[PDB]
Amino acid sequence: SYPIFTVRWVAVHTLAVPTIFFLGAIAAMQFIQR
Amino acid sequence: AELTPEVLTVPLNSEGKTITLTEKQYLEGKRLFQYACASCHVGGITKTNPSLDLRTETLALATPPRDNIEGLVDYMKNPTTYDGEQEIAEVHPSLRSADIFPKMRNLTEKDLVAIAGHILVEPKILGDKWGGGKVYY
Amino acid sequence: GTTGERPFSDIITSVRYWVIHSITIPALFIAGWLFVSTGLAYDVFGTPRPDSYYAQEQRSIPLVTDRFEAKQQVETFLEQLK
Amino acid sequence: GGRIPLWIVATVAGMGVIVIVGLFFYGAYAGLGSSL
Amino acid sequence: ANLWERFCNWVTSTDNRLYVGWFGVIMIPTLLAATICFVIAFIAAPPVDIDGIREPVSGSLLYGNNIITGAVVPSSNAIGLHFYPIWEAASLDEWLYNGGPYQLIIFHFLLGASCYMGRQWELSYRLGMRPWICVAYSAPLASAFAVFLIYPIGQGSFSDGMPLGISGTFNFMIVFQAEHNILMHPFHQLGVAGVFGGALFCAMHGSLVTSSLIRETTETESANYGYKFGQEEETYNIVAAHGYFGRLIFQYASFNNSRSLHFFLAAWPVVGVWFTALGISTMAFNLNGFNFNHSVIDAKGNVINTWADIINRANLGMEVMHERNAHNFPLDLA
Amino acid sequence: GFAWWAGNARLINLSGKLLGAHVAHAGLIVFWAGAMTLFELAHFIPEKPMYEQGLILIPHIATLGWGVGPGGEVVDTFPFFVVGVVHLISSAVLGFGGVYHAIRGPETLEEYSSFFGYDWKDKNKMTTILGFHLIVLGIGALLLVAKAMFFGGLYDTWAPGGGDVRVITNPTLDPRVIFGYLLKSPFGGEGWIVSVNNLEDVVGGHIWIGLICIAGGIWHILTTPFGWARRAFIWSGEAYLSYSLGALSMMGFIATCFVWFNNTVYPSEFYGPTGPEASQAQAMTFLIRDQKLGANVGSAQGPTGLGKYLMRSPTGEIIFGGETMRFWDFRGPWLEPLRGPNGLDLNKIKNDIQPWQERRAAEYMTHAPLGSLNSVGGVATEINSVNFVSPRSWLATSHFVLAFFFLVGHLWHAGRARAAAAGFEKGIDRESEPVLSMPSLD
Amino acid sequence: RGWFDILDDWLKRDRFVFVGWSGILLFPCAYLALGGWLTGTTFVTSWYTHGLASSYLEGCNFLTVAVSTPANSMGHSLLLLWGPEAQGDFTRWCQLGGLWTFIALHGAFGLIGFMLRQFEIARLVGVRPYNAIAFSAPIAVFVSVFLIYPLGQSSWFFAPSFGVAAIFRFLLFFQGFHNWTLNPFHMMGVAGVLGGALLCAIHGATVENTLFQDGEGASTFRAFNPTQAEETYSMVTANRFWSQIFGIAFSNKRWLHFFMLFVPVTGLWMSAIGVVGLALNLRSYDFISQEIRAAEDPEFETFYTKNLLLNEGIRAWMAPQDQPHENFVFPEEVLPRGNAL
Ligand code: CLA
Ligand code: CLA
Ligand code: CLA
Ligand code: CLA
Ligand code: HEC
Ligand SMILES: CC1=C(/C=C/C(C)=C/C=C/C(C)=C/C=C/C=C(C)/C=C/C=C(C)/C=C/C2=C(C)CCCC2(C)C)C(C)(C)CCC1
Ligand SMILES: CC1=C(/C=C/C(C)=C/C=C/C(C)=C/C=C/C=C(C)/C=C/C=C(C)/C=C/C2=C(C)CCCC2(C)C)C(C)(C)CCC1
Ligand SMILES: CC1=C(/C=C/C(C)=C/C=C/C(C)=C/C=C/C=C(C)/C=C/C=C(C)/C=C/C2=C(C)CCCC2(C)C)C(C)(C)CCC1
Ligand code: OEY
Ligand SMILES: [Cl-]
Ligand SMILES: [Cl-]
Ligand SMILES: [Fe+2]
Repeated sequence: SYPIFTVRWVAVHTLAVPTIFFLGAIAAMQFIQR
Repeated sequence: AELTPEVLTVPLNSEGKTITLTEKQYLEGKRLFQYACASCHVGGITKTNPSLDLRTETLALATPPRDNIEGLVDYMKNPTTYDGEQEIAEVHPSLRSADIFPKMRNLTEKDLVAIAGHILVEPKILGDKWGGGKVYY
Repeated sequence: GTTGERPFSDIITSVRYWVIHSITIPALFIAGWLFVSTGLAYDVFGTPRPDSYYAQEQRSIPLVTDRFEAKQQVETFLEQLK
Repeated sequence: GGRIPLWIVATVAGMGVIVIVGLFFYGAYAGLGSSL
Repeated sequence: ANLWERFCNWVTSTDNRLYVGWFGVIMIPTLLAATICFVIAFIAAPPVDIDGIREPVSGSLLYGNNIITGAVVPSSNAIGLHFYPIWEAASLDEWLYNGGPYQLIIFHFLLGASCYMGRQWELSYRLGMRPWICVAYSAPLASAFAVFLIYPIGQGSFSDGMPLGISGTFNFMIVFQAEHNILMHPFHQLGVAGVFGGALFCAMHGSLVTSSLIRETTETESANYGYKFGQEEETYNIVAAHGYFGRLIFQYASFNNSRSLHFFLAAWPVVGVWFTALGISTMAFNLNGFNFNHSVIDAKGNVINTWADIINRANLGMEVMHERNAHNFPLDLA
Repeated sequence: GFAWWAGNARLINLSGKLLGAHVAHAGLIVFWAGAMTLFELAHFIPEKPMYEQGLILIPHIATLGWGVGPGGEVVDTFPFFVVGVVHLISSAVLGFGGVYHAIRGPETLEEYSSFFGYDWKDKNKMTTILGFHLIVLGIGALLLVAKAMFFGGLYDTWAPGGGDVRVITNPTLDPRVIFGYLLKSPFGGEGWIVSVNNLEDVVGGHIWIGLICIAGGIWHILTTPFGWARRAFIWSGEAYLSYSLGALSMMGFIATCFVWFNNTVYPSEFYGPTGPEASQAQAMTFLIRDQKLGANVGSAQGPTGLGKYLMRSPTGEIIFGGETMRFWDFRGPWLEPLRGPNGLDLNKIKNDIQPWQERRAAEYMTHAPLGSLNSVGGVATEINSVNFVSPRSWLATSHFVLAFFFLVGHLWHAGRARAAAAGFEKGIDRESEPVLSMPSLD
Repeated sequence: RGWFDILDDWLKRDRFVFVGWSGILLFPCAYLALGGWLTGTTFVTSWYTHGLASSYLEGCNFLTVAVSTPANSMGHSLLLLWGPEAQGDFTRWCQLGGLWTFIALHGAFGLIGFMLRQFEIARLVGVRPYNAIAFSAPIAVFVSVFLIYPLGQSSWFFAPSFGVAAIFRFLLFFQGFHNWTLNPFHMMGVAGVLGGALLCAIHGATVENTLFQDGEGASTFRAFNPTQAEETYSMVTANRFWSQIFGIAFSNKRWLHFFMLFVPVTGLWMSAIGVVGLALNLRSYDFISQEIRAAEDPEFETFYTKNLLLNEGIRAWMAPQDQPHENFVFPEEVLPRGNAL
């Protein structure tokens, strides 16, 4: 008796999903050479 | 832009022969310049005598001309004043004075070519900044 | 003290939670990485690669100087690299 | 709904942040923006 | 009934309109000496040769200053960190030319302010309070120590202490930025966070309590008269306030323990100012803000400027211009 | 009834577990001393000055005379290895005793043995433990003397001929010198104890301090506090903690100024030049340069009217000009050969400056203790290139921060100890509020 | 009981994150202002608008990344994605500074959204709306600095760029060009911000050291019940303490908490006004009496004259690289420099 998808659920993944994606992109950047 | 071979091509002697360094040598020269020389010669100036810089045009007018690999390699062994009149190994790091300047102790002949090459290449990349001082920072 | 959503502590200590997110979290991390390692991020956003700030014998900033020609001006600069 | 102990999740996620932050700090000394 | 015990009883009396106390026995005279010297010097002191170059700077009103430009000027660079009481000068004229008043004031004040902090402990003990208000006050006191004593110690001269004036204060900040890039130093960044955040939370706590005042007055009267000094029940509704702020953000991002809340209010700005005081004190030893000048270069090696390089251009213009007659050699090493 | 975040306060009346905490923590300190030296040694390169390499423990060992010869050149790195290994090994022994007493060993000691058990309010037992540690401390200062006089000596930056290790045969015993230092003002040109400038005074003061500490140990073992001492202090664990916090703070500020100004027990060969030193060396550098060109540096008037290279201090001494006028109290081995009775001798400057002095000045000028948090050397407007922050900046700033916070800890714990002892550290008794029983101020 | 009231029902449901009518405005704009800033600082250059690298992708760190202002040549263009400058090209839009207006404008409407939220929640919970009113101070600061200031100048270019070091550069620009520290409206703001921080610390300190003993633990936090009617610390003892330490003290709890609202809010409003003047170059740059004297009397020197020399240094050394569209070329000989340096 707990809904899974809620307004809360949307708020959270709206921030979490791009944050990890960005974190991966910023991680890759550390290995770029000039 | 990039570190093309034209950029990496510097004079070897007064006679006019040239030499093309590798990117490996250039980076080696920059690393050694920082280890042995930057504390006084950061950016191509001279903190302890600002009247003398490492601009290629300044080196060219030195006696022994120093705008070439040989001139620089010789200077790092037996440095002289700008006019060539007196040897200054006792107050300037060199292989001849590596007893008093202990950082010159472990520099090989190829290290000197790299250090020299970095000094000749860098004004080609940075222009006025090399030896210009804070005005161009 | 509660409005009905499942408690956070109850969720992230659950096994179903970590069965899904052990996949989604690294997959997102990998997707972001690839956006950079493929060079896609450069092309999407128009960010200069380390070799495309100046042309070889150039030390002038390619500065936009016109409001309505601004688009064509940047493309002019870009072709002066190609 | 409580299987994985919370402190386990806290420790592991904690070391996950430390890893990524230290990668970013390593990167200040290597590659782009390293002055070299 | 012994003369010394009666004196002790008066010094520590909780019935004095202003508490004296043993720390007060040192604070009252040192603060009066500092205050009196400051007023007179601000009004009538002659021009002081702060930088030791026989270039006297006019600080006082009667010598052509207004409230904004006036200052008691730091003592001469020729003196450095040497003690310069009055009785070490050949004359008051000499003492005035060399900036003697600045030393008299800052030493008496630092002492008196130090005893001010101890006096706060002392009365808290006589009144049966908890003792830690003086710990809050140690953040401004540490900050005053940094700009008047610590930074002078590290650089070797009171001539680089912060002037006792408004324009002098700005002179101090600009030069500190040219010489230490304080803006790029994390302890100043924490200090801004302590001081912005303290202003934020001051405003928040003020509007939340004011928002949940319990109706006790009519609209013709100030709502303030709904509180009587010493009443036992709270004058506002902390659950209504918590119910508003927990919804403005979300529930667990809001306090409903008043003791945690007010401790947070004390802790945030006190700690941020500790750091900013520590920033000044460690830049006194020239451990400077982050240097990112020329950190980004391209595949050839062209410098690719960032905002930090622009900052550096600004810093350079302050550098090459400060104390324009005072430097004979290329490096400004202190 | 303490919260987890004040959880070490649960150890206050558990003399057994509190012993484990102290001994285990002692293990951490010894461990860091061990690990750090080895880390420094593994990174050491002898052809570079120590201060170009972020070293703070190898210089402390070099100063004691180990590993170095004339001029501070490192001749043997084995003494460095030994100090780190033995420290490292010893930390396991302390670690062992520490986690034993904190987990397995008796929770409280006084039931087990009346010698090791203690009550904080036992003024006699407390002064006996103080006395034991005083004696240990006094022995500690005599080890420095022993090394100095019977085990190779110490590094002497002022030794003739560039500095050298030197056995100390005549430590200063004259109390007019030793305690004279305690009575110099801390202001410019005096510098209180920070001004100590020779190893004879350094060794001699430790004879004194060693004897005085041994004298005080037995004193506090044989006595109990007099009633004036009894009526003046709070007698509690937290109070004693607060007293030491004040002392550690005070000591931290002194260490700060020591490493910043003193070039004797912090030789500049190892630590780099001081701020005053480096600034003096710049003026020297351009004096040498300009006079080689023909400039008559004694008669050169600078823009302000003051001499460009040379001026007088306010008491008349010939000193370097420019902003370094503030630093004329600096004294260094590379500089003093130039000083005559009136300060810098113009005939020595014209005639007797040696290449080694030129070298030294150029070196110290370019290693001034200025640098960025990310270790970019030089003024804040300098470009990246030189990876350098002086050990003196590192050592001065760290210990100022620690000294400040321990002063805050002193205030915190001193006031709480007073409040607790009086019985209101937990708040005001509603039924018995002092102010409510006081007459109003007006 | 039609569609409007059914929506009203849903927007105002007690959920973990309250939505409300104001949410429709707030959440899209707040999320996209935030998203724009993280996007631009991760991936977008300032090469074509400024000649600066400004992203993690380019080698920058958290302190130097920025979403930079558009080129001076855009004037005050809205720089809409579909507008005449970028013409629907997202890549070109990024390179021309389109993310700056995107963030500034979506941020403006988010701040409206947020302040409407404070009104909305306050109305439903039944409290007075003073937290909303206090938020007027952040909004006045934002609009005067980010919008009104550049609109008075030649372009958005001279607004602050959204980044840590870029804001630092903004501070120093205002010192060298506007002599902003000399502005009495800034000084009032300083007094309000530092007065707020002081009030924040002194009030929290006082409450924590005038607590009533309401439990037995050495942790005094446990001994408070959010529903207790009684004050948790003594106002009478606190009034005595401060009267005797400082001379005066608060006696009215309501006044004291209003003052904490008043002080920092007023300060910010005052600083917003001076920035409006600086929009017009209406500076408090000089004191005319000082300059007349100084021009005639070369021995007259104050900290006022010393600071202007600094300002002149700042302007000459930073202008060429900070205003690149102006093609300032200052030969070495024209740069103002003191001796040796
Ligand atoms: C010899 C030193 C010493 C000793 C023995 C004590 C001992 C004690 N203190 Mg005091 N204290 C000290 C110094 C000391 N303190 C200093 C210098 C300060 C000022 C900063 C304080 C401020 C202080 C306060 C404010 C309080 C105490 C309290 C206490 C008691 C409980 C402490 C506890 O459980 O901590 C538990 C430990 C922690 C909560 C961890 C703290 C984490 C620190 C702050 C962060 C450090 C991180 C570091 C800077 C860098 C990290 C890098 C990263 C990679 C992690 C205990 C009796 C409490 C008390 O009064 O009890 C009676 C209390 O409320 N202390
Ligand atoms: C130098 C740091 C230090 C030290 C030595 C101690 C020591 C101690 N603490 Mg304190 N504490 C500290 C920091 C420290 N604390 C900090 C930072 C905090 C805040 C997070 C606390 C919070 C805290 C609380 C809340 C309490 C203590 C308590 C205790 C005591 C009993 C702990 C116990 O039974 O745990 C048992 C834990 C274990 C058995 C887990 C394993 C722990 C072992 C020792 C790890 C050792 C690792 C090491 C590599 C082993 C090498 C062995 C080898 C040499 C042979 C003990 C004397 C308790 C106390 O006072 O008891 C009355 C207590 O209630 N502490
Ligand atoms: C100052 C620190 C300290 C203190 C006060 C105590 C006190 C105590 N311990 Mg602990 N202990 C310590 C350190 C300490 N210990 C360390 C470091 C270890 C690990 C080696 C232990 C391991 C330990 C165990 C395993 C046990 C105790 C026990 C005891 C109790 C009785 C011990 C006895 O009869 O003495 C016996 C005394 C001696 C044999 C004489 C030793 C003299 C030493 C070697 C000279 C001084 C060393 C010197 C400073 C450093 C060495 C030089 C080095 C620098 C190169 C007592 C409460 C016992 C207990 O309570 O159990 C119920 C117990 O079983 N302790
Ligand atoms: C860590 C070291 C230490 C500690 C904590 C103590 C602690 C104590 N001692 Mg002991 N003592 C020690 C070392 C120590 N002693 C040593 C080594 C000796 C040998 C000389 C003595 C000789 C000694 C005697 C002869 C007596 C004590 C007494 C006492 C008690 C009262 C102390 C007091 O009133 O101080 C408060 C201090 C004062 C009121 C006077 C302050 C004057 C100082 C010097 C002024 C300094 C000013 C300035 C800020 C500091 C800069 C340095 C300056 C000197 C230049 C107390 C338990 C007394 C007692 O009850 O004995 C049982 C006592 O009669 N001690
Ligand atoms: C300070 C201790 C220095 C270090 C380290 C290095 N150099 Fe140097 N350099 C220094 C001075 C004071 C001078 C001028 C000396 C004189 O009287 O002529 C120089 C000069 C040079 C030159 C000649 C420049 C010219 O315009 O002719 C060169 C080529 C040079 N120095 C190179 C150099 C190298 C390669 C270094 C690293 C091994 C190095 N210097 C270190 C001061 C100092
Ligand atoms: C109680 C407690 C605690 C604490 C703890 C501690 C603090 C501990 C200590 C401990 C310690 C302090 C430890 C130590 C250890 C050590 C060791 C273990 C050692 C070893 C060593 C080695 C083995 C070495 C080797 C070598 C050699 C010999 C040579 C060279 C190389 C090498 C290095 C390899 C805590 C808080 C956590 C928790 C609670 C409780
Ligand atoms: C080693 C050495 C040396 C020596 C030294 C010495 C000799 C020292 C001594 C020292 C000492 C000898 C010190 C002392 C100190 C003291 C103190 C620091 C004090 C304190 C006090 C207090 C703290 C008090 C308080 C109080 C009061 C006031 C009132 C009542 C209450 C009370 C008690 C609280 C020398 C330098 C030569 C050299 C180098 C080395
Ligand atoms: C612009 C645009 C847009 C949008 C976008 C967006 C919305 C985005 C978002 C994005 C995002 C959303 C992002 C994120 C990011 C994140 C990140 C990148 C993070 C990071 C962080 C970190 C690094 C942290 C860490 C830490 C520290 C440092 C300390 C403490 C702890 C922690 C862990 C916290 C659109 C489409 C509409 C279109 C138009 C354009
Ligand atoms: O910053 Mn620049 O640095 Ca410290 O001194 Mn050298 O010049 Mn002058 O006396 Mn005040 O100021
Ligand atoms: Cl100035
Ligand atoms: Cl100078
Ligand atoms: Fe309040």
